[PDB]
Amino acid sequence: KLTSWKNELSLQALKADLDAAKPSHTAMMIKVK
Amino acid sequence: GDINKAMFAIVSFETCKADLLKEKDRYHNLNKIDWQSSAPVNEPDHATTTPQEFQISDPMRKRVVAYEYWGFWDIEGNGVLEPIVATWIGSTLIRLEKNPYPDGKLPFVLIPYMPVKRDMYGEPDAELLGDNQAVLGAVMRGMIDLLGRSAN
Amino acid sequence: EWNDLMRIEGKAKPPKVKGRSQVQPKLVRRQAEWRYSALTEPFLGSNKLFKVTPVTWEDVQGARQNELVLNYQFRTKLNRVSFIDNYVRSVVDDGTGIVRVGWNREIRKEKQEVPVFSLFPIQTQEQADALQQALQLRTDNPRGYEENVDEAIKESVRFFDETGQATYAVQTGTTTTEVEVPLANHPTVEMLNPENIIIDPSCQGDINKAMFAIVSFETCKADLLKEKDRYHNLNKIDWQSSAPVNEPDHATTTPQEFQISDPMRKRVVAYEYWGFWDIEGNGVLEPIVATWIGSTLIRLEKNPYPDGKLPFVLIPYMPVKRDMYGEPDAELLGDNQAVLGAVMRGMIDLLGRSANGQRGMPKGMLDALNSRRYREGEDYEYNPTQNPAQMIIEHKFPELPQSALTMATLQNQEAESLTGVKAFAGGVTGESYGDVAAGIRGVLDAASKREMAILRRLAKGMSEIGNKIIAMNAVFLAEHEVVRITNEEFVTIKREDLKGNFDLEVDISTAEVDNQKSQDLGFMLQTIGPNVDQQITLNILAEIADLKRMPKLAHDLRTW
Amino acid sequence: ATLQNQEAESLTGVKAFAGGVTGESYGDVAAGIRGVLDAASKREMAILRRLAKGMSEIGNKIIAMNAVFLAEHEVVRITNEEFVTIKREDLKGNFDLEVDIS
Amino acid sequence: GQRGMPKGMLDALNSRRYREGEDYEYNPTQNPAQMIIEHKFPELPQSALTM
Amino acid sequence: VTPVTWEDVQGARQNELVLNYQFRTKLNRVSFIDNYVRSVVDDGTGIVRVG
Amino acid sequence: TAEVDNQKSQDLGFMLQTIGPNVDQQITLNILAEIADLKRMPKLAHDLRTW
Amino acid sequence: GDINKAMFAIVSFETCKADLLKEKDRYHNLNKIDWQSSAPVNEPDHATTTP
Repeated sequence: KLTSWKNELSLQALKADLDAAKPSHTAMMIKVK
Repeated sequence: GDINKAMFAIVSFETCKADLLKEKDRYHNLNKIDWQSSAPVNEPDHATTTPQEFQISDPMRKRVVAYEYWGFWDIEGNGVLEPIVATWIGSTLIRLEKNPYPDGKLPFVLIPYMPVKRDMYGEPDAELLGDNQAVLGAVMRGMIDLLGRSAN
Repeated sequence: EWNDLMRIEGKAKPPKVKGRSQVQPKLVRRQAEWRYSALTEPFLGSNKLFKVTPVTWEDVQGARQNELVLNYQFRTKLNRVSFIDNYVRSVVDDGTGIVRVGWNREIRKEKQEVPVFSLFPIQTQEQADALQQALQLRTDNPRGYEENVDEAIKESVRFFDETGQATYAVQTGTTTTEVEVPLANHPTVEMLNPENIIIDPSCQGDINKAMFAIVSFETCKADLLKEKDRYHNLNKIDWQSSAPVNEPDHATTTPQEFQISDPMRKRVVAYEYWGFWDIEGNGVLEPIVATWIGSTLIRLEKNPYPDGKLPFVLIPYMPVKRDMYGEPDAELLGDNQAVLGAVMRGMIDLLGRSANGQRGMPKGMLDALNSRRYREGEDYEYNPTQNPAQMIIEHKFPELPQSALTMATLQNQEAESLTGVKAFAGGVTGESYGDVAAGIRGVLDAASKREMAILRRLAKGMSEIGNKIIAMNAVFLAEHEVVRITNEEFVTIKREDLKGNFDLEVDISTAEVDNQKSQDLGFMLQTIGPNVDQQITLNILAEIADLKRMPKLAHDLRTW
Repeated sequence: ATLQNQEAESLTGVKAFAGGVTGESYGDVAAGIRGVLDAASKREMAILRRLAKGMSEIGNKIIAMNAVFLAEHEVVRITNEEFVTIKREDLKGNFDLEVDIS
Repeated sequence: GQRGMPKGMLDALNSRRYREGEDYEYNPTQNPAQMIIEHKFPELPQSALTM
Repeated sequence: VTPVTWEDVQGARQNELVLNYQFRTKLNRVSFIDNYVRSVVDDGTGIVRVG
Repeated sequence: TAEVDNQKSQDLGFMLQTIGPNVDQQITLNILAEIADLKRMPKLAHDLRTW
Repeated sequence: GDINKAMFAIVSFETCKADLLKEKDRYHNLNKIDWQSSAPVNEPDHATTTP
């Protein structure tokens, strides 16, 4: 436990958020390319 | 369509062990990191100009890809969201604390070239000019072929 | 249909043919493309967006205070450039723009040690002198009083304000107390998707006559928990049932498959009902607000805003008589765009389908060896019967007929005549918006006045937004916040006078207006004798200095 | 070829050897007052203002960070004048200052 | 955009070579420059514009 | 940097001096401006990271 | 209209120039009052009137 | 041809019960009215944009 917070984010939550947000960015990057 | 309304933002960058050791107190679990596993070549997702086969001999100066998470989280679980920052390399979380900057917002600024209504991003001028460029190229190719293929 | 015409989609797209082109020039996009930059510039030419002017002689302090507060709020809490761009683009593209005005407030409770002071009667002249200096510092400079006077003398001044008798306080101990620190207290202005908001159809063309208005937006649990007392029945809500994918009616750019892992931060669609209802059943209609998520009613109360009207503003691009909505320019230009695209496709097909670069050779002109010599690229000898100059044919592009160019020119001219927009002309109407600046003896071509009318239509909505925000600030903002922003004494507005906008007038401020006002002030100072009255001259000089953005000089001249 | 070039110039609004002088007229009192520019200049002016807004945001962020991180002696060395202190409570809301491109 | 070709000017192989887009050989009796016709838009009369 | 009120002149001058010194010394202004403008024009959107 | 106010201001200035400034102070103060009113300066006009 | 010389003028408008109840003294026999009988759809003569 890195911090003393009552509720800690943990790495799985961040990875899930990144995986969820990835599809829109991947589709968007095609236009820039 | 509003950057301020965004819940989170994630950015990936290249860093070395010396940069992390500059502020020893900020980062933890540096020993558990496996430097070879996290490399620019190992992660296709990261986009950089660094050559794939380039590698620095010195372990201290070797570059590894890292991720940061800037966003709002309910730290105490009572329904109150506050800004936080989290940094992880590979599968190890090295840094976790609150937002250090006084402003309390994500340190990102977006500027659109041609705004799109109710949208974050902008558009360049190539969208309107691609077809014209294609037609002009075709006409020029036709003229040059006409001149070149003739006998002189 | 208008958006499809703008973006070349739906019926606007040309049919797909294997051997022919599918190109279409963008006429409506181009006409709106100059219109955007023509309209946007007046609202961003100066650092100050809003101008507040007194109606009578007594209103100067209130006008200055409200102008300062409004300008600070718009400069700090909002991204002015993006808001202006979205506003103008929506008005031009859709023909009607709906603006939602609201208030955002969030307070956090904190515990801090607070010293305890025991009063003591004022003794000797030193205490009286210190108290007098503190009062003088508070009157002259609030910020210096807050920063330098210190807590004990501040308590003494507070007791002097409460009770006429002067007292001296000495610290005894520290006691923890609960203090509320508000993170955000600022109005919010947001453009609305036309599909989201539904207005009463029986309004008879007037927004004020509308009985009710319904708007749907995206919200999360944290936003509702920001104001716990406002909302009820939060536990009964099922978040999964009310989702953007679940409701096709709501129009949003959020991806269907995107869902935030944390339940607190997940977004759910909610509805609000702004209208008039007979609450007591005696035939008296009063404004109300009602919010429900899914099938659960969470909030029900009266209208909080002092104005008592629906917080929506509508601006039409091209008005329709006895109608609420407006019309864009695509209606007139769809046919011309279609004809121009057809002509261009015809020309491109004509050029593309022709054979180019091929060479034709008559039979028998050259035998095998001479034909080979010609093919490699060296000298040859031909039969005199056939002349290579004429018989050898090299194909070329066919000549374009004049009809296509003439019809394209006719369509372009008709489009420019109907719309009133030319490619590289016009757009300078914004420099002449100022009344005193350029309205007097200001001559502009016929094409400029239509843009002038559109600019006035936009400025009316901007003035309405400013008036609404001023009305909300009159109640929601506290005294200390306004004192901090303005560094001057506070002016109070009675609650009964809030319904009717007296003493104030809000209009868009431009650079040329300030210059013309400075010239008028200089002329007025020249006309009046400088030695007639020193106070009038000092006030005029301070007013001139303020328009030039030198506040220290103006303050020095005023208190001279 | 001429038709394609003209269509591209009309859509984009940029010509080969014309324009580009919008930046000299950005100053409000400098040239915004009684300043007349052709239709093509105002699009460039709008884009320039869009860039200047981001520059102002960057400057405000950097000022906010300097308000906390920089010490007194460093600022005294840079400015060679008496130090002015800003309270931490006022840091959240940008009062007393306005940043713009010079 | 339509193209009309006279009968008998090109045999099978030369016609295919012309259609694909390469060099060909034609019978000297008929001249492809005049015989091959590419249709175009008709010219607009001046009466319509005048009226 | 310009003052909003009459008391803000000293703070505005101090902040302007410090910001100008920092941007002149610690950064290559020309390269940053060129990259910023080029990216904004080419991609249509520019993201700046401040730290 | 805007030009009406400007022309009325010019006419008032012409009348003030034609009449001697020192013949009557009340007339001059009043004329200055309507001149200030047409320029949208209520405070200046009120100060001139009650002077 | 003169509006002032007109003897009478008749205008039809849409109203609700609340508007009539705003000033109770002016209007009488409000109970006898049937709202369903008098409707915009019922009267073709009245021209309005209401659905």
